[PDB]
Amino acid sequence: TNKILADIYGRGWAFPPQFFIGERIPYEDYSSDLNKYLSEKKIEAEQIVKIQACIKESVMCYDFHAKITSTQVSKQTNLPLNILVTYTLGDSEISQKIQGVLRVPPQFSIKDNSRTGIAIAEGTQNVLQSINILFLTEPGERIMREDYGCGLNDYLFANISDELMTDIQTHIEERVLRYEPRAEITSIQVNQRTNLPSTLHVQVTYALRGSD
Amino acid sequence: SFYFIQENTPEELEDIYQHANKADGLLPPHQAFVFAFLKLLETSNRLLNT
Amino acid sequence: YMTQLGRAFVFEPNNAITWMKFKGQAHNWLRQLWLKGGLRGTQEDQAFEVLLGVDESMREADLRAGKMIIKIRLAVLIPAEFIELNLTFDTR
Amino acid sequence: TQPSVTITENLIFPKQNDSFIGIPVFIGYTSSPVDKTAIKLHSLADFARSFPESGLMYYSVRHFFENGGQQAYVLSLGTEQQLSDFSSLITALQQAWLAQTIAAENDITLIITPDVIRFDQTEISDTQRDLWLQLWQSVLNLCKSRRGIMGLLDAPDDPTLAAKCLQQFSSADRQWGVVYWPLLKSAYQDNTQNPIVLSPTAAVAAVIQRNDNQQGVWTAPANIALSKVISPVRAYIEANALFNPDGTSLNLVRSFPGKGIRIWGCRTLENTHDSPWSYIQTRRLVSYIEAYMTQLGRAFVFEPNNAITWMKFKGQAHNWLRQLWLKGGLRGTQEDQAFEVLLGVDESMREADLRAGKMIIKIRLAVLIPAEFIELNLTFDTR
Amino acid sequence: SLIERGLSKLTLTAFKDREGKISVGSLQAMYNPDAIQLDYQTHYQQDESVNHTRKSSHYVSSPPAGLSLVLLFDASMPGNNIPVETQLTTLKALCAVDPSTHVPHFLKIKWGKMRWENKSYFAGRASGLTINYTLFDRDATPLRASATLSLVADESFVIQATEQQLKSPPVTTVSVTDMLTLPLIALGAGASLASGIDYLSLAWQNDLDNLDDFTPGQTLQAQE
Amino acid sequence: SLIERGLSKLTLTAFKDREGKISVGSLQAMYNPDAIQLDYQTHYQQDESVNHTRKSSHYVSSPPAGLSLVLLFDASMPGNNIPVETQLTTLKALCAVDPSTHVPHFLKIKWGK
Amino acid sequence: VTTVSVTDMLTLPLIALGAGASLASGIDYLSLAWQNDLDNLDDFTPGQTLQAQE
Repeated sequence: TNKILADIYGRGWAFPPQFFIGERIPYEDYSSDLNKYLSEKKIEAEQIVKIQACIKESVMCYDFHAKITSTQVSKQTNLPLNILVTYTLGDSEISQKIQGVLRVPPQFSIKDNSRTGIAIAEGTQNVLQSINILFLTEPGERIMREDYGCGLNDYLFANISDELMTDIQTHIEERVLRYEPRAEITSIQVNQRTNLPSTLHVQVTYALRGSD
Repeated sequence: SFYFIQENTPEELEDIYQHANKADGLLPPHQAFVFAFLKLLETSNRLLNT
Repeated sequence: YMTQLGRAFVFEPNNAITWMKFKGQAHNWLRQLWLKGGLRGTQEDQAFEVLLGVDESMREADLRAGKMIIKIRLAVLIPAEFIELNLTFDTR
Repeated sequence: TQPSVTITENLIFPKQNDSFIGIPVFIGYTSSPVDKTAIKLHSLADFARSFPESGLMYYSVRHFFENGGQQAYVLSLGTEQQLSDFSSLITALQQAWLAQTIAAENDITLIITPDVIRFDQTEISDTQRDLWLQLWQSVLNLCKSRRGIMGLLDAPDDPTLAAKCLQQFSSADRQWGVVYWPLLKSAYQDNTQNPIVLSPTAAVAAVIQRNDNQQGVWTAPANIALSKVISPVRAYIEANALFNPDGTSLNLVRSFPGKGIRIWGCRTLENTHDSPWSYIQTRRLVSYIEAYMTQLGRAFVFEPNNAITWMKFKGQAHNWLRQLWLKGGLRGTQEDQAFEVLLGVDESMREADLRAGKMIIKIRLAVLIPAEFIELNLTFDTR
Repeated sequence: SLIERGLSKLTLTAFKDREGKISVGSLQAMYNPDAIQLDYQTHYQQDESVNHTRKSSHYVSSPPAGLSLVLLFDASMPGNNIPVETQLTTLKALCAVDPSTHVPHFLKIKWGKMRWENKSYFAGRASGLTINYTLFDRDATPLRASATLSLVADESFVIQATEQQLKSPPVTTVSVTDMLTLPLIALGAGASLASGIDYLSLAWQNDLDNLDDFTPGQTLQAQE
Repeated sequence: SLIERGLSKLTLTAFKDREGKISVGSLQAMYNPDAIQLDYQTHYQQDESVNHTRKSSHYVSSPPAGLSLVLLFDASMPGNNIPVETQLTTLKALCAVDPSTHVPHFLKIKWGK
Repeated sequence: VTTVSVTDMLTLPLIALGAGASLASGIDYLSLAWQNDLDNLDDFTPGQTLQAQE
């Protein structure tokens, strides 16, 4: 269901920006086809299709656009197996390689730090992160976008009173309506902390567009 | 190794940049960021060359 | 203000009638300030209290010494220095 | 660290002053050990503050709060490592400090035991039937610790075993017991992505608490759709022996096409045909009336026992009852038909009672009957 | 109240544009109005047919909502030191024609916790302003005056667009429960959609293998 | 009455369509109105003839029937805990223009017998 | 013609908004830069004055 939500609400960079570089592949270790190795080691031919199905399923969870083209065995693991998987993304010509561990039902595991790129937010997390960025941005900070932002700094140092709590609640409602069409605010709660009398805690509950 | 993933060369990335169709929307986002920036600088380069 | 109001009662007779004159006006003024948002409290007794009497705030020794003691309690407002927002998903 | 606006993941827990007629208590093994007191919860956040978010108790409480619940109590019998079998749970529910803790708390009105679902139910032997009969009696004994408390009960998963339990159950506490069937497949998923099976009593308690403020304590809490429920464990076609119009019966939980999963019963365990406590809403309405008269009566303790005092009670009691009658809470087209209050030196008492220090008030009530069956007879107009 | 008991005062704010990006000025009423009237009207036209005996009427454009207030200004009693002329000058300047846009300003009315039909403000433009002077000083300084103010609603286009796509989303999502059929799912999912949905279209969008290819607890989607 | 003496309350329900197949919401009045008015009108056009002295008029389209109510909302007296703003917001939203059909909702008024 | 004063942490789009508020048709950051003969989009210092025409 996470795929369905991601397609409906979109996906993009995660906030705050994060970067990863995957571990280097020791290419001088994988020079033996997986199927030929399995057949040579007198493995069952009914096992092989189960083995390949396990590889395809595990890769699909890792990246559902993948299309497996090659499979190789590490020469330092001759019956815990280390596998280098080669795949192409969709119908593109771009090819990528990924390490994996196969255990003989067969089990296939992926190396942990194998992805290089950015962190992405999908579906519900994208909308939740979107509202969070709005609260932390004040108008006039964005270049050429001098109106985007919530603008809660204007209510600091004001006396904590029913007037201030009402103003904060209504201000949040108006700005989210203007700058976040994918979310619907259902309730806003403003309370004063007992241990810190000078701080206000705001509880905001949101629902997704067309969720029900 | 972050801008060029694994066994990627500038020759390969340049080919993808010239032909946007051969990625069909599956290029990694950070490399698409680089391609977008290179498109921005094309206008400045064109003005200078006059 | 209470200093200015108190000055009008110096060298006055130290009896119960004088105390009521001060207590009535002091209660009047503080209440007006409370209704303007200058004091914290949803009830009048929470915002302020004025005590002035021969046994509420003084003793017979204090009257002999020529003193007049008024007890005043106040509740003040707190500024909003920090605002924290916690955003959660509606479980529906 | 200057004053600023910031984003936090913390939570605040302000005091709540709201009140409800029906407040359940969850009695069972929790994730972490606690003391012998009952913890009051105002939301799911309070539960996470005291216990880790795992185990059967967590999901039962979560199911309560997502079905419209607002206030609940949790009573822990120990850590989850002490779960052994069904008979041990029955022994744990029979402990002595449970009654004192429940009685000391005046907010508790319903009793729920979520841990009855854990154990195996693959044998339909008479030993299991006796075990189930013991469990119902143990819960009902907890309800007797204070007037007004009723226990929401589970039933054996196998319909044949459940029908056996209903016929052979014997107790004088039937009017305080309500049973629901079958188990429900909740919308929550565990680590293996399998749906979590929960007892219906957790969701019914939220419905009962919600229904009191919306419709009234005199309105049957049946025919209401549940939330976060995928499907009942067994279909409605397996429960044709669980409803007896002249005997013990269950309250079925059933799904309808386009109507979702709804409660389909309002009866208690009272099997007597002429008994007045055959329905849950009737038993709750009278206890709600009893609770008010208890509160009103307390104001006249240690007061002079004369005619003036009796008029003060009779005037106010007559005043409150008529206001309930005009709201549709009592049956009758005339005021004298709906209720009557008697209090006097010869109407309800004797001079001996006055000397003993007693004050006796007689109250009569007329209640409404739910519409369980509708029959339509169709005839041709002879014209 | 919850914390204090201060008296909230009505406020009038003026903007050059519809979206409220360019503030012009503001005025806080020195006396709150004791009554506020909101008016909604909507017109229908009856359907005339030569072959149908049906009785029906179809909707025609509804006039914008109206608001009415009366404000009192005084400069005679103790504590009222702000001149009446200054307040009346400010009030008219906010309701007047802007020299830059050549159209009257866009106004916002705010008063405490009062909600003007689901919003904390009434967005609109002035349609009438009557000022009655009733008391003067010896030098003709006005001491008492009452202003009758009436506005007509004129909301922002961005808020209208967001609220439109919220109650009528382009894509809706439904959860499958027990004993549900595909036509029933389409009715529930298609209720929010502008044009509804049919059971065949719903099946195609979800890539169902057949008309019963779903299980309880599954989620389905429906587009326009 | 025949069984009990409960006070029936006037109810207002909204629908998107004319046949009432898609419910939108409902609102139960906290105070029943003390008066209800129903208005019926129908128009006729006189017949003019150059050779007939008959006096007659023929029926022209009649305007639809009208109904009028006055509802009171209070939140100051004891026992009135539902806020006035919430009730008024619900009442207008039932009478407003539906964002999907671009026409005002279809309403149903029921009150007891 | 309107005149504006440059304060701390101001950007050219921010200056154009403040200067262009009083103007009938507003002003864009490129037009404002061209009218003031700025060498670049950040070629101003606090305390300096800028002008904006129609």
